[PDB]
Amino acid sequence: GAHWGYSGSIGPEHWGDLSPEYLMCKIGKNQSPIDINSADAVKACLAPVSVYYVSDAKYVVNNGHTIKVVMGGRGYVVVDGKRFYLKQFHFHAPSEHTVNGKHYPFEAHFVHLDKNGNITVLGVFFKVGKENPELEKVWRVMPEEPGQKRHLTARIDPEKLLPENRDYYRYSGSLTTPPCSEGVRWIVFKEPVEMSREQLEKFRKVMGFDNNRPVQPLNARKVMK
Amino acid sequence: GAHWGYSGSIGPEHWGDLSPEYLMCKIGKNQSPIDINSADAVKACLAPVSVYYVSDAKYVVNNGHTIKVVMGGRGYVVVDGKRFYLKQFHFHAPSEHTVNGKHYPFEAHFVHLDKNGNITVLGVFFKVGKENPELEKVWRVMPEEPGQKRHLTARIDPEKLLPENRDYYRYSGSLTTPPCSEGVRWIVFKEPVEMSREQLEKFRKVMGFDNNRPVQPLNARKVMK
Amino acid sequence: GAHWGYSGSIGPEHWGDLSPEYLMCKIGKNQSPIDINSADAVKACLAPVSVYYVSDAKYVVNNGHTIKVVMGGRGYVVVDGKRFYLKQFHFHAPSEHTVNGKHYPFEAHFVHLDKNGNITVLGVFFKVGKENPELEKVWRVMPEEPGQKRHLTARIDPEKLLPENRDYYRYSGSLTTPPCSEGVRWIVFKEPVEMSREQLEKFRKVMGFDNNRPVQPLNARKVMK
Amino acid sequence: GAHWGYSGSIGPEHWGDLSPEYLMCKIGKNQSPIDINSADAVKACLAPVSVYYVSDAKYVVNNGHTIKVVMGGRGYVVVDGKRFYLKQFHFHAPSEHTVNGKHYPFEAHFVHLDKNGNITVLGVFFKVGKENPELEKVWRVMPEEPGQKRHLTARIDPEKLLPENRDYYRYSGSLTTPPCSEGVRWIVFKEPVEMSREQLEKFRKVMGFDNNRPVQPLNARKVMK
Ligand SMILES: CC(=O)Nc1nnc(S(N)(=O)=O)s1
Ligand SMILES: CC(=O)Nc1nnc(S(N)(=O)=O)s1
Ligand SMILES: CC(=O)Nc1nnc(S(N)(=O)=O)s1
Ligand SMILES: CC(=O)Nc1nnc(S(N)(=O)=O)s1
Ligand SMILES: [Cl-]
Ligand SMILES: [Cl-]
Ligand SMILES: [Cl-]
Ligand SMILES: [Cl-]
Ligand SMILES: [Cl-]
Ligand SMILES: [Cl-]
Ligand SMILES: [Cl-]
Ligand SMILES: [Cl-]
Ligand SMILES: [Zn+2]
Ligand SMILES: [Zn+2]
Ligand SMILES: [Zn+2]
Ligand SMILES: [Zn+2]
Repeated sequence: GAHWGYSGSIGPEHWGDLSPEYLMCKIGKNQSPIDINSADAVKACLAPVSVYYVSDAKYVVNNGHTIKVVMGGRGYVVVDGKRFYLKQFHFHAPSEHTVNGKHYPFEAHFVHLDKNGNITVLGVFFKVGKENPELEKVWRVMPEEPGQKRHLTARIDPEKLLPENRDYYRYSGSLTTPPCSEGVRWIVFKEPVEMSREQLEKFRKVMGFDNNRPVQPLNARKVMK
Repeated sequence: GAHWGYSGSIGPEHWGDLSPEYLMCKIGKNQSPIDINSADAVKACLAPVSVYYVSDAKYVVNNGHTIKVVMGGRGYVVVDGKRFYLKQFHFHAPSEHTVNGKHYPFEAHFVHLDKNGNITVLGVFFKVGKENPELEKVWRVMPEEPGQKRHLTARIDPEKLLPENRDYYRYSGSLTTPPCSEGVRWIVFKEPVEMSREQLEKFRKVMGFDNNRPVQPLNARKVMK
Repeated sequence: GAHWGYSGSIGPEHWGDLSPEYLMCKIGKNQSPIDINSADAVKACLAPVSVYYVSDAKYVVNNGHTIKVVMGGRGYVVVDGKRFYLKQFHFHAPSEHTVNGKHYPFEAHFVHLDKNGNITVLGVFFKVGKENPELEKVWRVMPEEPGQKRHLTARIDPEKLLPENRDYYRYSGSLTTPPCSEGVRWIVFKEPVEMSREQLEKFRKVMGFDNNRPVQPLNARKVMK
Repeated sequence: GAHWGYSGSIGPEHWGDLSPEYLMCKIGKNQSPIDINSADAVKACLAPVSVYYVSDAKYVVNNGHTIKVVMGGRGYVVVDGKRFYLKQFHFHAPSEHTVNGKHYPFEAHFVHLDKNGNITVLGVFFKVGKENPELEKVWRVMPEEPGQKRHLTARIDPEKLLPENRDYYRYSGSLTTPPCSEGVRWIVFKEPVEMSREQLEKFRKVMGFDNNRPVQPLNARKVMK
């Protein structure tokens, strides 16, 4: 795939024109992220998303578009009665999803694959408040330059990054970076978690730019709540 | 666009290869029709779909892939608080959608567009029982050869083709013929209506072939019920 | 308690005056049975009612107000996460509950107690159709006179009397015979099962009178569906 | 009816013994208030409760068991498609209802009657925060002694006491003071509003005692959410 970014000639509005591989950015009708209007969402009998994570975080990488924690892939969540294995988690500032037209300052994405390669992403909003103890373990060894990897000696428990309340919005969408492939299950937790002002500012300093894709039209979709 | 059909080298498994315009048949992850597994569908607080149809049928046409009644476009349904205007209705045998893995013998589609060109299709299943009086009005003047159009001798009341019970399944999908464009709202009524064996046989005889696209994978979607 | 019946001076409209013990018949605001208006019922995320019955039917008794099959009490259903043990099942003609103002010709009640004596009744509607094979085992030895008991040599499987579809209406109500105690959980299956005309007529012949309490006002209650 | 209170020999555990008129306190199985366990509540397709209140407050009264604002009865809410007219509102500290086993410091009740005398009570929880401007209008003229009534100097807009978010819990229950009559519709708003510590302390000082009835067992009921 061709080089892409968050501004200039290779920014989100141009992604669909950068490569034939990125065509869904241009033609897709089921794209992510979205604004979640809570009144427009349909109240629904959604199943609990059960979490069976393990502490198998291997390293943290700065890949030039996010900070990503890479996992061994043994932990999983249960969605639609199937195991989706946690491969990695990573971060955006400001939030990619909005709620009633408003951003949160930060959003984490936990990226899972089932045995057939189907993708489920769990989304967690963060607000500025108390220092997040689990996040601090990652932040302490944040790779400051693109291309850098840092081994984790501290034991990261990814379950501790999720909100205590597990209510969520669900919809069918896409990856938020090229090639923006569709057929992705989105589980967006309603309750935000806290990070310190200092934690937010370090991420923003290291990144050096905002890394959220603009919200995309719902089209025929409904969000369930 | 390129010629297509329901069998052989131009059949549904090949549509995505017949024309670059038909790419979504090949790469789409939100395609129609689908199997509706009722246990897998999510019980949800779905709004009533209000129907405000008018008797403005213009003609009936045999277009080589279905029998279609063309409307004036003044009647409408309300979905997501918006007016979707009835442009035409047409027929498939056997059914395109299945329920718990089983076909109905016949399925009608009512095709609507809102003021911005967004598409909603209402689907009505038919089972063999008593002769359908409203269907008979169209069947009496059925154009027997592809390319033929006939004037309607009786007044068509399209709402009389809908089931009395208005409970429905809803999902986001596509058109079921090339180019199989996505972003289509599907409203599939749960209760079937009746047609006579003779009515079904006249349709199958005039058509000369099955005209249902095979069901497509749900992928990330849920059906609401 | 005082003598009561289904007609005359001791009939349902007088039950509240027959004994101080029967006061809830007169003053209760949460009485059973009720008319279930399906449009007025609230669509709700009701849990499956899991059935763990055993074949421990002991005898059938004609107690002068119904025909009742008495169980050993080992089988149970799960409601609100608790085990409610099946103590007995018995019958009414015509139905006690109505649906949209209409009776079924027959209704069975499966009466359960949890470990603290809380009552749950499962209601099954019957319509006239094919002979019911499981019911026939009981009907073959139906005690014809009040006061008579008949031992069951045939092995009754009460699960086979429930509908195959397990969707239900739920509401909070009362026993339908004096003392009409409240705090009773009602689970009324939506789908009826069949019995033969002959089976219905034998029950009605043996009883000699209709044994349904008139429907009672919903008052502050909602039915969930 | 017999004299009753919130403590000692005339307290809530004894109400059912103080008068034959108070029998439901003792024998009722659908009593209020209750603990609302949010996980045990059933997610349901509840209709919005529309509010059409008017500024028709007549006076405020200290009646020896609460502070009550008496209304003209022209304002109303719509529940089950019917108009329930606002007759009065009053206050309890600590809260009568609990949520997940915890009290709020304060609870308001808006008491409504339909044209046939059926009762609906709307409940609003308060937490300590900023001074409540609408509450202050009443608090400024609070009658300090039982039996005293005061005219209202400012115009009372009762809708301004309701939370902005109108999501609610619903159940069927009773009045929370003798005779504790059943058949009462309860609408308990999920979102609390704020009052100052000083506002709460003035209420507790004037009252001289806690005025909440203990929570009552749910028995057969479910709470909808
Ligand atoms: C390799 C990989 O994981 N790609 C992703 N692209 N976007 C993602 S997101 N922001 O939708 O979670 S994950
Ligand atoms: C011109 C037009 O309406 N095209 C359609 N193609 N498929 C349709 S369907 N079967 O999805 O309703 S409508
Ligand atoms: C002893 C016993 O079971 N009493 C009952 N009275 N009414 C019942 S019913 N019709 O409500 O199931 S059960
Ligand atoms: C006269 C009158 O309204 N009596 C009430 N008793 N309890 C009520 S409450 N706390 O249930 O709202 S209202
Ligand atoms: Cl990523
Ligand atoms: Cl480390
Ligand atoms: Cl068509
Ligand atoms: Cl019409
Ligand atoms: Cl009985
Ligand atoms: Cl036998
Ligand atoms: Cl009061
Ligand atoms: Cl007001
Ligand atoms: Zn992401
Ligand atoms: Zn069609
Ligand atoms: Zn019974
Ligand atoms: Zn009160």
